[PDB]
Amino acid sequence: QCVKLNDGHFMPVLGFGTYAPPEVPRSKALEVTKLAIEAGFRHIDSAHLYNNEEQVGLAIRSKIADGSVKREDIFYTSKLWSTFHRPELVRPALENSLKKAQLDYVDLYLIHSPMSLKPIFDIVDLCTTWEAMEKCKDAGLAKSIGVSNFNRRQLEMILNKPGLKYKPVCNQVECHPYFNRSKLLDFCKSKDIVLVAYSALGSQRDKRWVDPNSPVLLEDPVLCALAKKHKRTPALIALRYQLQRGVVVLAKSYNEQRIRQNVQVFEFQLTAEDMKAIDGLDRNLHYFNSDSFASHPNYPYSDE
Ligand SMILES: NC(=O)c1ccc[n+]([C@@H]2O[C@H](COP(=O)([O-])OP(=O)(O)OC[C@H]3O[C@@H](n4cnc5c(N)ncnc54)[C@H](OP(=O)(O)O)[C@@H]3O)[C@@H](O)[C@H]2O)c1
Ligand SMILES: COc1ccc2cc([C@H](C)C(=O)O)ccc2c1
Repeated sequence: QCVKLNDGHFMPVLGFGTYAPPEVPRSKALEVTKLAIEAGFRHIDSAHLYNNEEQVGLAIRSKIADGSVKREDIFYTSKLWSTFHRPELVRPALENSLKKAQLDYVDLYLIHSPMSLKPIFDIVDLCTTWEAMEKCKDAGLAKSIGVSNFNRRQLEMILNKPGLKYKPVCNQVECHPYFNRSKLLDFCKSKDIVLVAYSALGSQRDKRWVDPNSPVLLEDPVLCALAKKHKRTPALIALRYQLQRGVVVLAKSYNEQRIRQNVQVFEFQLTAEDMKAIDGLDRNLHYFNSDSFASHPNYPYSDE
């Protein structure tokens, strides 16, 4: 199923995460995205940063051409990188992403991060950035627009902005049972903004940002015990948890069996006591925990 965004477009509640580290050959993105779509994923999440938009766009285009899906059946997201926050760079950045994927529009374009970087931090009025995002929606380059990695104060800046034309439709943020973002989620619901969860499975645990001493979400004993009870897997439990919270949930896998397993999130339900047990895991643990972000004046996790 899908969720009605606050601008009237619709978003599939489960999305495919397409990020892979640079040691994974770029042709895997084409292959796995084709698998995702065959498996039943209709929401595909990419970004300028992932250096995979040609491959992902080709995968979407390949599945339109062969007859499996229609463009308007696919919800494709891309993201504005933090070196392009200056308002005059926004539209050309988006048009670059589209030429790379060879598509006419993105369903969703997001400000990837509030932590501006020089075109080595930058200072930019993100309200100016949002104005340019708005014009990309008027132009039809993006059906919807939203933000990513914003905390409550940052989201409030946009929402309170003088003569705002469009609210962000979503805020895509790290969100999983160790960092469930309850309060931020409550804020979003009260504003008709969708929370989209990334690293819903614990992240890829990339050395560049994630301490390998951190606990592995999918080895959690409460997730394991729910997986045993439901006869599913800890991944499916963590994904189903989010849908029942009203959170749209991304799942990255580059494995043919796991990609298919993840669509089974629609085949079962957790009870109220399951949801409470999982809610009890929250431990203010964000996996991305890096000097590269932490020392930024607009670091989202300062207000915690
Ligand atoms: N906006 C942002 O700044 C931001 C930040 C991070 C991520 N994202 C987006 O969100 C996407 C997903 O999050 P992520 O990349 O952090 O990874 P994730 O969805 O948390 O997944 C982490 C690991 O779980 C494994 N997995 C998938 N299904 C599984 C299953 N059924 N059982 C066991 N393991 C399973 C995958 O490994 P295998 O490939 O070996 O299956 C994956 O590497 C990203 O790809 C990207 O699209 C955005
Ligand atoms: C909290 O500010 C962040 C945190 C994590 C991030 C992760 C990523 C990766 C490359 C991603 O998958 O998008 C990018 C930007 C991010 C900004």
